Amino acid sequence: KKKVIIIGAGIAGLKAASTLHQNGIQDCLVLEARDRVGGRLQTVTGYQGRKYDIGASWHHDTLTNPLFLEEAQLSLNDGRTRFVFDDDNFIYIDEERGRVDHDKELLLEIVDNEMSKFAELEFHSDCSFFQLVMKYLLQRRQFLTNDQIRYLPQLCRYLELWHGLDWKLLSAKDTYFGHQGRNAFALNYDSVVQRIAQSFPQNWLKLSCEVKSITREPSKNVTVNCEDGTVYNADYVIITVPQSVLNLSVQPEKNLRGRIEFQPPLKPVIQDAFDKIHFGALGKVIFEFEECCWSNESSKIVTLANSTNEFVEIVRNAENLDELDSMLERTSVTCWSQPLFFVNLSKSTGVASFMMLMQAPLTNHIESIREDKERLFSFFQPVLNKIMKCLDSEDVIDGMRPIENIANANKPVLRNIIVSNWTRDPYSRGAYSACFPVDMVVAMSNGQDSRIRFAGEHTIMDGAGCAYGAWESGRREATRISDLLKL
Amino acid sequence: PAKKKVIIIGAGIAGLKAASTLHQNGIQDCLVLEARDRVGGRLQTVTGYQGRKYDIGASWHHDTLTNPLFLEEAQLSLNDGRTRFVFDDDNFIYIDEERGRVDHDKELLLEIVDNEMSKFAELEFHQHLGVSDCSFFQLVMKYLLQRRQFLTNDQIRYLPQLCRYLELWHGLDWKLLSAKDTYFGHQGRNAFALNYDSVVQRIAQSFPQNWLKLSCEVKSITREPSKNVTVNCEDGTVYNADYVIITVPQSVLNLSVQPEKNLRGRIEFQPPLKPVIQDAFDKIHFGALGKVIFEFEECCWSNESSKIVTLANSTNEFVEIVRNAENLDELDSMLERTSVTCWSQPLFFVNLSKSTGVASFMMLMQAPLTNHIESIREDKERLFSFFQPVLNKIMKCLDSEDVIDGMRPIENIANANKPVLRNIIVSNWTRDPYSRGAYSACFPVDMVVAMSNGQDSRIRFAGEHTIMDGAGCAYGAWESGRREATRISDLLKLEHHH
Ligand SMILES: Cc1cc2nc3c(=O)[nH]c(=O)nc-3n(C[C@H](O)[C@H](O)[C@H](O)COP(=O)(O)OP(=O)(O)OC[C@H]3O[C@@H](n4cnc5c(N)ncnc54)[C@H](O)[C@@H]3O)c2cc1C
Ligand SMILES: Cc1cc2nc3c(=O)[nH]c(=O)nc-3n(C[C@H](O)[C@H](O)[C@H](O)COP(=O)(O)OP(=O)(O)OC[C@H]3O[C@@H](n4cnc5c(N)ncnc54)[C@H](O)[C@@H]3O)c2cc1C
Repeated sequence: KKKVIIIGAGIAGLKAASTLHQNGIQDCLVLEARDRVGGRLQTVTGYQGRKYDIGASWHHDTLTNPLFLEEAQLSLNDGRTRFVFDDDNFIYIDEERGRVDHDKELLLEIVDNEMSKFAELEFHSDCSFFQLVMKYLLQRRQFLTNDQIRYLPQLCRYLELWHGLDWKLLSAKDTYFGHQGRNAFALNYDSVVQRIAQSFPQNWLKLSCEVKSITREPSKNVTVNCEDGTVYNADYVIITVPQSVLNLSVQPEKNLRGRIEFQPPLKPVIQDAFDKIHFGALGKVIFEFEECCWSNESSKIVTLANSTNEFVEIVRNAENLDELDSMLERTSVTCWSQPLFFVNLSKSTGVASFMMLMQAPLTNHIESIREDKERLFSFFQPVLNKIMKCLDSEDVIDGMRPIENIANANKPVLRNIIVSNWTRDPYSRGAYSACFPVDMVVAMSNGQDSRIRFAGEHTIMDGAGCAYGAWESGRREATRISDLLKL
Repeated sequence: PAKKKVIIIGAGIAGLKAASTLHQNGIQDCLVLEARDRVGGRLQTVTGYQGRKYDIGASWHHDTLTNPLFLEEAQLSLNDGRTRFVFDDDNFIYIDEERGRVDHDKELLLEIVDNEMSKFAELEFHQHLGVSDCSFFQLVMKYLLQRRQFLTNDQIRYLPQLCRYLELWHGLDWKLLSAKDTYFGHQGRNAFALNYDSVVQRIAQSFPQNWLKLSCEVKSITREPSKNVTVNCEDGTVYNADYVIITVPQSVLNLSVQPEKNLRGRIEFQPPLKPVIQDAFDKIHFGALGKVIFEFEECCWSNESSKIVTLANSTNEFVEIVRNAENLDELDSMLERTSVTCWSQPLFFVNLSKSTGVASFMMLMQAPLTNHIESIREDKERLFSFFQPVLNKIMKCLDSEDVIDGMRPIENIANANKPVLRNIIVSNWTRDPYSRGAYSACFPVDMVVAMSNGQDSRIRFAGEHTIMDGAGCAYGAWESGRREATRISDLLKLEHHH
C-alpha cells in the first residue's frame, strides 16, 4: 500500500514526515501510540491558563542548532516571539548557609571550572562522576580550603539535572560536555511541534495506533501491525520510538505495552548497543504561585543537598583513593537529599511560577505520587521556603484549595503543582539517552537493513538526546528514502 | 682561552635551570654569562614604599594543574609549611567609566555572552580549512554581526570592551593580536608567586657559584670546524666550549639576522644563523605587557575582590553602526571615522590588599600603551595625572573617595577614609636592551621547531620562545632549560670514557 511508514509522532517522526512531503513523496503514514503528537515535547496548561513544557523546554547549542536557526529566521520574518535567552547567573542555596554563589571567600564557580579542566585532562577506564569528584578533591586538597572541599562537590552536581542521573549512576566520561553557546527558552515548543505536524497531509496521521510488530518480507515490502488488528504494508519504515522502548524488542515475552516484535529479529550489532548505552530520568515539577512576591534577581536557582564537615576530615585524612573510598562508606530521603534545579519563570517570562528539574532516583518516586498535591507540597516545602527567604520573602502558604487566606499579599501563595510522568509512561519509559559509567548511533544510523531504518534523539551524534538532534535524524532517514523512491 | 664543557648565555629562568640540571647531572666546568648586574631576567622583584616587594615581571604560576615548576614549588611548601604562593583568582570586577560596575549584572550578563564568544571563536578555528586568520578585533566584530539578533543593545556595546581583558594575557592591543591565537584554555587556576625571586634564588643556588659571570655581555659566538665553539664577552674575555645554550630573548636574538653589529645584546653568529631560523622571525613577534604599581598608605576601600578590570569607553553610536551594517565590509567603512587617555584601553588591576594585605594595586598594560607609558616612567606627576581618572573611578566603585597625591610626603593625619598614593613603580622592559619587550606573541611553530633543533649539535637554544608547552611562560622557559641541559648531559656521558 504505502511508500514509507513513520512510527511515532515525536519531533523525529514529524520532521521525517515533513521532509517526505516536501520531497513531493506521497502515500505515507505516521503511526502514533499516544492520542496526541509531540512525544517527549508536550506543553500543558495550568492555573489561570499558564502554559508549561513538561517535556523539552530549551533550544540548546544556539550557535549551531539548525532547528533553532530555522525558528530564528521565522521570527526575523514575522516578529512573533518564539523564544527568549534565559541564561543567567546561577544562585546556589544551602540549607544552613544560605547563598554560596559568587562568594567572596568560597569562590566555588572558580574551583568548579578547575574541576572541569581536571575532568578533560583525566581523559583527553572511566568511573562515575562522583568518583571523579573524589579524585579531584583528593589530588588537589592542598590547594582547596575546607569550605570548598565541603560544598564544591554539592554545587558541581548541578550537572545531574543535565543528564537526569545522580552522580553515582552517571558516567564521568560523558558528564562534562561543552555547549555551542547560550540556551534559548522555547516560548511554546508546542508551536514547533504544531508547525512541523501541519506541514504534511493531515490524513497521514494515525493516533492511538500502538505498533505491535514489524516484519521483513522477501518482496521488498514491510508489514506493520498496530495492536488493534489493522495491518499496513510499505516500502520503507522509519522507527522513532524511544531507545528505552525499542530496547524492549529484546526481552522475555512480547506483551509489555510499547514493545515491538521485529521479524526477523534485530541484528547483533544493534542488540549489543543496548549494552553500552542507558537512559536518564530527568523529571519536572511546576509550582504555580498566585503572584510573584519575591526578588527576581536570577531565573536560575539551584538548591544544594546537605553536606558535612565529617566529609572534609575524611578528605584531609585519606591516604589514597582506597582509604577514602573505604572511609566514605561510613537514611531518609528529603528535599535536601539531592540538588534541585529551579527555573524562576517570573524574571524570564513574567509568569509567577517555578519550573523545577529532578533526577533519578528521585524523579520516579515524585512522579509516583503526582496526584498527591498535599504530599508533594509537604515534600518540597522546606526548599521552597529556603528559596523564598533567600529571595527576600516569606514562607509559602498552601492555597491549593478553595478559600485562599485573605491575609496573603506579602506571602507567596501556592495555587497548584504539576508533575511530569515520563518514567511511568510506557511510551517514554524515561527522559532520554544517557551514559552509565557511542555505538548505538552507528547501529541506528545504518538501520536493521536497507528498509528497516531508525530515527530519534538516540540515533545521531550531533544533538544527541536533544530535540534538534532527533529533528535532524528525522530528516536524515527522510532525505535518503526520498532520493531513491522519487525516481 | 678558557676551556669549558658548557656555556649558557643568559641567567634568566631558562639558563639557570639549564646550569642547575647540568650540575645535578655531574657536569663541571660550566659558565652562565649574563649581561645585567643580576640573575632572573624577566623574573625580577623590586622594592618600593616602605619595603614592600613586587614582581615587576612574571607574577603568576599558570596552568597549576600541570605546571611542573609550580608543582615543584607546592611540594616544598607541603614539607615545611612555608607560604611561597597564593591562589588569587577571583570574580572579576568590571568598571565602565559611565555605567560603573558592570560585572555579574542581572541584565547585562556580560560574562555569559563572553563565554558564548569564546565558543564562537573556538568553532571558528577548530574546524581548520584554509581558515584565514584575522585580528582579535575582527573576530569580535564578526561575532557581533552573526549574533546581533540575540544580543541586547548594551551587550553589543559593553561586550567587545569587556572581552578585551585578553589583551592583558598577550600584552597586545586587540587590533595587533592574532585572533587564531587569542583564546587559550588554561590548565587550572593560577598561583600568585609571593616573590618569584625565591624561585630564582633557589635554582641559582643549586649549582656552583663561581659558575656565574654577571655583567658580561656576550657579543659573538663562532663555531670552529675543529668541533668547538668560541664565545666572546664584551669585556674582552674569550671562552672555548663544547656546547652553548643561548637563552637571550627572541627579540634580542632577532638582532642577529640584521646588519649592524654594535647593538646592545646582539650576538654575531659565525656561521650566521641557518635560514630556517632567520626566516622563522617573519612568523612570530613580541608583545609589550607592562606593569605599574600604585602604592598606597593604607587600605581604605572594599576588598570584595582582588581582580578589577576597567573597560575602555564605548558608545551607543557603535551599537547603531552594528545594528545598521550589512556585512563586515560596511561595518569597517562605517567604523572608519582624539588622543590617548587612561580610558582609551582596558586596564587590569590586582587589588593586593585582599590577596596579600599590602595596600597596593598591581596594574597590567598592553602595547601600544605600555611603550608610551614606559617612555615617561620618570614623570611621576604625569603618571598620576594619567591614571587619576581610572584610579578615582575604581575607588568609587569600591566604596571610597578620590585619590590624594602624597608621593612627596607632606604630613597627612586627617584622611582615614581617603586613599593616599605615595609611590608609583613602572616596568621598563621595552627600553631595556636585554629584553626589548615582554615575551613572544602573535600578530595575525616555525620558531619553536627551528630553536629546538638548534643551530647545530653544539649551538643550542632555550627560553620561553623555544618550546610549545608553556610557550611565553616562566615554566616553559624553565622546561626548555631542562630540555637542553639534559640532551647535553647525555652526550657528555657517552664522552669516550672519563
Ligand atoms: C523532562 C524532559 C526535559 C527535556 N528537556 C529538553 C530540553 O530542554 N532541550 C532539548 O533539546 N531536549 C530536551 N529533552 C529531550 C527531548 O524531549 C527529546 O530529545 C526529543 O523530544 C526526542 O524526540 P523523539 O522524536 O526521538 O521521540 P518522542 O518521545 O520523543 O518519541 C517517539 C514517539 O514514539 C511513540 N511510540 C513509542 N512506542 C510506540 C509504539 N509501540 N507504537 C507507536 N508509537 C510508539 C511515542 O509515543 C512517541 O511519540 C527533554 C526530555 C525530558 C523527558
Ligand atoms: C611584564 C611581564 C609579566 C609577565 N608575567 C608572567 C606571569 O605572570 N607568568 C608567567 O608564567 N610568565 C610571565 N611572563 C613571562 C616570563 O617572565 C618569561 O616567560 C620568562 O621569564 C622567560 O625566561 P627566559 O629564561 O627564557 O629569559 P629571560 O629574559 O627571560 O632572558 C634570558 C637572559 O639573557 C640575558 N641576555 C640577553 N642578551 C644577552 C647577551 N648578549 N649576553 C648575555 N646575556 C644576555 C638577559 O639579561 C636575561 O637574563 C611575564 C613577562 C613580562 C615581561
